[PDB]
Amino acid sequence: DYVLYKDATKPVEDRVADLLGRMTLAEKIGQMTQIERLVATPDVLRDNFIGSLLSGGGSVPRKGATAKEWQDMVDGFQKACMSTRLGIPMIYGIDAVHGQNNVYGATIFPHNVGLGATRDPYLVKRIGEATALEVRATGIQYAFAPCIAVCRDPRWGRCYESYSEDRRIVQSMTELIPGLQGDVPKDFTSGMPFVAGKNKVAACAKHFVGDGGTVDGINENNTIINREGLMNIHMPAYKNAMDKGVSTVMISYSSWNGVKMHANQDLVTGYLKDTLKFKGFVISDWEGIDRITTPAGSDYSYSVKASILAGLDMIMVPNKYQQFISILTGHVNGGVIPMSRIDDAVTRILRVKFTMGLFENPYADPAMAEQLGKQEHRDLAREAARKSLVLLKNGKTSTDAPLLPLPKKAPKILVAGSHADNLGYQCGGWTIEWQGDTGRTTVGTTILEAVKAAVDPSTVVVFAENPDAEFVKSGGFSYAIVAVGEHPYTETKGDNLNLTIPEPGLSTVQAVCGGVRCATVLISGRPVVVQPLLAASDALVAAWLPGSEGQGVTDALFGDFGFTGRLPRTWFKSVDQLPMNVGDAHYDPLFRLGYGLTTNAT
Ligand SMILES: *[C@@H]1O[C@H](CO)[C@@H](O[C@@H]2O[C@H](CO)[C@@H](O[C@@H]3O[C@H](CO[C@H]4O[C@H](CO)[C@@H](O)[C@H](O)[C@@H]4O[C@@H]4O[C@H](CO)[C@@H](O)[C@H](O)[C@H]4NC(C)=O)[C@@H](O)[C@H](O)[C@@H]3O[C@@H]3OC[C@@H](O)[C@H](O)[C@H]3O)[C@H](O)[C@H]2NC(C)=O)[C@H](O[C@@H]2O[C@@H](C)[C@@H](O)[C@@H](O)[C@@H]2O)[C@H]1NC(C)=O
Ligand SMILES: *[C@@H]1O[C@H](CO)[C@@H](O[C@@H]2O[C@H](CO)[C@@H](O[C@@H]3O[C@H](CO)[C@@H](O)[C@H](O)[C@@H]3O[C@@H]3OC[C@@H](O)[C@H](O)[C@H]3O)[C@H](O)[C@H]2NC(C)=O)[C@H](O[C@@H]2O[C@@H](C)[C@@H](O)[C@@H](O)[C@@H]2O)[C@H]1NC(C)=O
Ligand SMILES: *[C@@H]1O[C@H](CO)[C@@H](O[C@@H]2O[C@H](CO)[C@@H](O[C@@H]3O[C@H](CO)[C@@H](O)[C@H](O)[C@@H]3O)[C@H](O)[C@H]2NC(C)=O)[C@H](O)[C@H]1NC(C)=O
Ligand SMILES: OC[C@@H]1[C@@H](O)[C@H](O)[C@@H](O)c2nc(CNc3ccccc3)cn21
Repeated sequence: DYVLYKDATKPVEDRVADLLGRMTLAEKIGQMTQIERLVATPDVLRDNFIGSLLSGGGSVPRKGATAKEWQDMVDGFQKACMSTRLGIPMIYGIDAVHGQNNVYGATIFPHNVGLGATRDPYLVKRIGEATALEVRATGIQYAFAPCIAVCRDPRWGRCYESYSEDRRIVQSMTELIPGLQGDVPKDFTSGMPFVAGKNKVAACAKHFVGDGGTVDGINENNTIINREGLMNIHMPAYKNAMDKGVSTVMISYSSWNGVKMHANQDLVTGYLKDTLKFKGFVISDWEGIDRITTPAGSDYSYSVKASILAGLDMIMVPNKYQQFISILTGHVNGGVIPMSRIDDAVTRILRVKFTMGLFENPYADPAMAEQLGKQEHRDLAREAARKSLVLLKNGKTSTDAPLLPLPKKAPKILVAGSHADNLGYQCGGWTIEWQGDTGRTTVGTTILEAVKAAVDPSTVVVFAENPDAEFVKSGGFSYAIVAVGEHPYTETKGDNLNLTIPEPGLSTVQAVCGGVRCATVLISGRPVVVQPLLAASDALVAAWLPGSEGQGVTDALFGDFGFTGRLPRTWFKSVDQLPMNVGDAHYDPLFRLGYGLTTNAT
């Protein structure tokens, strides 16, 4: 017989309907199952008809693996999936959230908070375009990005993953989506999924909804706000995402007024699917369904029932697939979950797969391997890092000479601080490892390396990680650049009620700035207690988490370009003010949202 779903010339909806009508319950539930590469084998993928795989943070084939190694791994998994009766290709997902960040040698872009500081949606679109290429360089077809959380309290460990506390800025930055996926056609229906083809990736608007609204910024906690507030702060960017054809949406671990997002039928089905007319697939977060219950995982049968009935389509299991499949099959066999619900979930998963061309190009393109870490992409990351920088102070007092820009020619200069020569620190979380890491973890340029690359050949550059006051005072330095701040963190590990930088940080700044005029570069995922740093410093720059391209920092420090970044968040006076956002009745910032000093290029 002619087999319609295998015919590339046929309309997506026709191909979807034709395939679905041929599938067994096992094949259907298989599609709904996403597993870690760590538990995947060819036999597992074939025998369970698995629909998707992912790499969680740090889930890599080998340390330092090449783009070709990634492609071969993904293709090996694909070969097993394509060998099933129906030959439905799997989709492979990864957190490419500031470049293809799990991958050695991948360009690492500034994290979202810094991108918000640029107020440049086209820049962010271009980052999406570069990121898609580097993801496809590794054979991967699906990025879990953008995070369109609106972080309302910087005590949250994921505040750096939010473009802004201002939903309007977050909405503007949804341009990442057509960068990753390609621009939607003129004739496009909001809520339909879209991916242009094999050189683009499926995107994921996350985490639905109100992940940035939790009490005290406690990660995965309760967002207590009325529907009006939910709809005017936390929801708007999802509509923009719909308009731009985002292929998938990931559900939040958080709760809204005490109801777990992973169990919320009203919002997932009633709003996202039925009101926004989202036609892509809805994916859980990692063990998200497990965490519906307290303790987590204490009634997995309930978890499966609650999440599938709420309207989730694909479950990021990610390990215990046999149990997931067994429980879901049982619920269907028992009449507890209707076939219509399974058919809806599979319709959505297949729609995204057919739409993106997965059935036509299930395997990697070896010619794309060379896209990884391309200099053109690094030049883009360098531009972004520079544009993200916010100048908070430039001259110890209002009558002082402006410190920045600094001269490239001077007899001797000092570069200092825990963050001056630490690539892992300047990248932050979601870089090589889930939580990020310390030291030379990938290919890049540290602040020290950037300084050495920028200055006149006659200028002697001295590095001291934590020099004492006497070393600085007696050193014969013209000026110092001192870089300090937060260590890398991700999710709950980043939750922080005090928001003061680790030591030595302030002590180093005080020692250096006490001995010579100094420019302090603050590396952080968020505003942190800054008055003491300000007091010691002649100039201070909030550099956020600028990524692999340290020359973005020096491009502004030495005046090749002027400072243009503006705060995308309120800078508080103290943590006891929190939460405190622009528009609040009590608004007493140290620096308001939108604050930023400027310089002109030399
Ligand atoms: C304000 O709140 C902050 C968050 O709540 C808090 O930071 C946390 O402090 C706790 C200690 O109570 C840390 O937990 C421990 O971490 C130890 C190792 O920590 C190092 O390595 C990790 C990465 O693995 C980094 O994230 C850390 O920053 C730290 O880095 C090291 O820091 C040194 C000092 O600056 C550097 O010289 C060094 O180079 C650097 N090394 C690296 C690799 O970067 C573990 O050994 C412990 O076992 C413990 O881990 C916890 O164990 C309990 C378990 O439940 C947790 O899951 C597990 O995390 C925690 O890492 C840290 N969180 C951060 C930084 O994100 C502030 O504490 C201050 O700063 C820290 C760095 C310490 O110096 C504290 O003494 C100090 O008080 C809070 N500040 C205030 C004012 O109270
Ligand atoms: C010395 O520095 C100052 C301060 O940075 C320069 O003036 C700024 O120039 C920017 C670029 O032209 C102006 O930004 C633009 O603003 C308009 C109107 O709002 C807007 O339509 C543009 O899109 C752009 O806004 C940016 O868009 C991209 C975003 O990423 C970014 O956040 C937005 O700012 C900016 O308003 C202006 N600031 C002020 C206070 O005047 C100045 O540049 C010189 O003057 C400006 C007015 C312009 O004629 C430039 O061509 C000119 O060089 C600079 N001086 C020199 C000589 O370099
Ligand atoms: C928002 O965060 C708070 C604070 O973490 C959460 O409350 C906490 O809930 C946990 C269980 O999820 C409690 O810990 C447990 O305690 C029992 C002993 O009674 C122990 O057997 C378990 O091993 C576990 O340690 C904890 O007591 C509780 N903390 C507080 C301060 O109430 C809350 O559930 C979160 N809300 C949401 C919606 O996620
Ligand atoms: O890495 C996959 C997802 C990621 O896309 C989400 O943005 C993020 O919320 C996320 N967190 C985890 C891991 N969470 C976890 C849960 C229970 C135990 C250990 C880790 C996985 N993921």
